[PDB]
Amino acid sequence: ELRLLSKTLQGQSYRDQLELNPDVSKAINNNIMAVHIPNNLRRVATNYYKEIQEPNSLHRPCRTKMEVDAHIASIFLQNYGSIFQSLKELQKRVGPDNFKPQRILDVGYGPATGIVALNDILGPNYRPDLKDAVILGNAEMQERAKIILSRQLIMTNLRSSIPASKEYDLIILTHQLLHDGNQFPIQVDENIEHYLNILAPGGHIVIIERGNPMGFEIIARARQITLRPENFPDEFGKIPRPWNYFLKVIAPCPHQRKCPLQVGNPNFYTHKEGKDLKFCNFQKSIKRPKFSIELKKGKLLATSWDNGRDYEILNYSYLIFERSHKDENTLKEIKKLRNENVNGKYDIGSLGDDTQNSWPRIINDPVKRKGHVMMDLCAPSGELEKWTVSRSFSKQIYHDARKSKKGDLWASAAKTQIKGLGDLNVKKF
RNA sequence: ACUUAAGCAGUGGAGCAUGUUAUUUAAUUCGAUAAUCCACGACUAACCUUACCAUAUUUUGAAUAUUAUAAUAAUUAUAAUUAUUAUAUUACAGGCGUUACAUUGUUGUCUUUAGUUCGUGCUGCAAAGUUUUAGAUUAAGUUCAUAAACGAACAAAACUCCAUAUAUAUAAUUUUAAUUAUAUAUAAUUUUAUAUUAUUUAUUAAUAUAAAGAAAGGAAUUAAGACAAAUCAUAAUGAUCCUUAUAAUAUGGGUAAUAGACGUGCUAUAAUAAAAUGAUAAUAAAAUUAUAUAAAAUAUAUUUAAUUAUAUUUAAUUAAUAAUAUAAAACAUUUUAAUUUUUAAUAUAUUUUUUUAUUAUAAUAUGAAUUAUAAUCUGAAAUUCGAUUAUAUGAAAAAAGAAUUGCUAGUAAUACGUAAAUUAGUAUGUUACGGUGAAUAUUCUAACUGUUUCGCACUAAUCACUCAUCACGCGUUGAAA
Ligand code: SF4
Ligand SMILES: [Mg+2]
Ligand SMILES: [Mg+2]
Ligand SMILES: [Mg+2]
Ligand SMILES: [Mg+2]
Ligand SMILES: [Mg+2]
Repeated sequence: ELRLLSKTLQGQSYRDQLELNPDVSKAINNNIMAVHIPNNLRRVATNYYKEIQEPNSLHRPCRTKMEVDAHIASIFLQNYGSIFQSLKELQKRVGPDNFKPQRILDVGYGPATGIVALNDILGPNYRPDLKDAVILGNAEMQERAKIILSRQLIMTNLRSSIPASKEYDLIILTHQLLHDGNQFPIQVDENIEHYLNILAPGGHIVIIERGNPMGFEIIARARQITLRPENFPDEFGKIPRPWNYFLKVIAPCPHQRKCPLQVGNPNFYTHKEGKDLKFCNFQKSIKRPKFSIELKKGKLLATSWDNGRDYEILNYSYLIFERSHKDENTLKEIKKLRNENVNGKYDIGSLGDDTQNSWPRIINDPVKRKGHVMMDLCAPSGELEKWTVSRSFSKQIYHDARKSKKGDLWASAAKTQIKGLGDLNVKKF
């Protein structure tokens, strides 16, 4: 008789396992890999994996046509999955009705990977005005991107550079905010300034990258640069911030204060004292297509470099920012909401606005034992909390808790609400 | 130089068993997630185990101590004291709560372990160095050589213990396997004599030949780094959290649900291979039996008996004594679809279990999953959810391939079996034990390690330092209508 709350379902993130469009996977396997003997493709894929294995390493533009083949065979799946989950995250937390973008930009090394994901998410009936997609690594990536996009129903405009005469209300960035290990502080600033100028009012910008500690640091720095939390102390809740310009965070951060998990230098994770550090990443599962299963085979990709699965667990970190509309109404609303609204010090245990924009963030796998579930949350109070929900406290609320996973916004109250210790090894750096 | 390349032996498309994953579930107890690949402990999950779900149900509970009332004793003298035993008594006990809660202990994985300190001696003004040598030899630290170096301690080696061959002792050869058993002891790292080729040229290695030999294998045994851990079920202590609940008991359920996905094994796909039979009993080893084992016999399947499975009944043995238990492959005969390569009627023969002549004459008699009936074993209980027997069933499985396992050896393989642990009951799993017993040679590739050469503005040591840029101030000097 006991069932999940509608509030919990609203807070729940998308759960079902991912999968490529059958037409897209069939086309990829039939064309992009059939004409090439598998061994050389596996060799180049092994090279790319080995050169990204280094700690705090980066993705790299496809120099050569063989590298283009390898990237579509190996790395396109996880980019597509990350885009799928982040885009559905945006779609749910802005509401299905309000998410109807018409001017679209995708920026990424691979094919128009956000464009195919957008087509899949908004169905085959969505036909917006502009579907620009700039491709960087190689010119031949455009050809195979056209091969992918032909099977999905072209109007999409495959370019090699950003048009510099138009704004955009949907923008997707895939591994775009940092290209060199050096200049990590504000080269992200440079990139985000370049992409932020072409984002229309009411538009969406969706950033996604690797989800390793270097990744999480890039996300944290980008958020800090955009928001300037230090410029707005004691301002709890989500209000758009100046940066006639205003922007707000949607996900995965349920506040706009300093990130509790941020330590400035990624190299701290490599030391013998930063091995206990924790970074904000998110996990998803995606079914392995045939060409993937046919690829990871042999001593190159199937052995231990010193049972399998039909799916891959991809890690990723991401951000989403919404633009405020340009109008005297919106401007005055922002100014007054900052002026006379004393939202108060959101105390440990506070849910903030008790809506989607401010519900806590599950950032770790909850520990579910008989009669109690423990959750590690990033709360709208700007802090890192540990919330324990017991059956004695409430049966319905415990029932909701035991079905909660990492990456859900858990929307209700708990019995115990203490300061979580995940940031213990942060101040000492 | 791991690992690769080669050679050999395989396994490898199906069914089932057993795991993990996904999904579902009231629960399907617990395990991984920084992009090759990896959530994967089972010496037995029906109940218990059990940790999960549902419903009831217990509240100082498992212990230590305190302070009190009741009985029991012992003493003194009913009372005093001691103890014991209950009932309360509150600190609390308890916790398969937490590693995003840490540190030791350890548990493993990888690298280096002829090398690290110490003491002297010597060289340099000194920081330092300890030199030839960055040597030779071997399959490898297994062995030498040299030189301002030489020592001791650990480590390694030797040594030790197995196995093997012998000697002594022991056994009144009925506990008999004296072909054995277990104590002590010896032996080998084999020793030699020549020939040839190399050699630092003999007082040396490669071989080969001859001689004495039973002599041919094996394990263990140390530290230093570095990574990984919470079924870290390889623990302790501490931190924090629950204290009508995250502690505790009972009933039932679940851990066995299936669209799927991948590992591990068992059974198969027929003739260099399966089936039946083979009583004066072809031939073992290592084990186990007081919380047992179960012999022979009788009876029913069932049928003259045999075999196989239960039932009745306990003979010996608690053991070098009796039982588990007549080891099986091996070997002999017979049969075996595809196969008109066969069987049958007539004749026929110096092939007679046989030959000739004329007519007739894609899944089988492989496979045993699945399904049905009726019985049986354990246990109190076999529905979810065990094993066994008989009578019906009779699926997929044929061709070629990705892929991968192991590699001189009593090893692989074996339609060869035997035994033990866990068990009241269930092994296609694990660990032991013996029987038969092969093949093949290694161009190649190599991370990585060890020495080295050169450079060095770095020294908390390239995630280094220096240089230049951008803003903010404070100064200084030089020209000046
Ligand atoms: S959710 Fe919290 S921990 Fe994660 S990036 Fe945002 S602020 Fe940081
Ligand atoms: Mg029970
Ligand atoms: Mg049970
Ligand atoms: Mg305690
Ligand atoms: Mg418990
Ligand atoms: Mg048969």
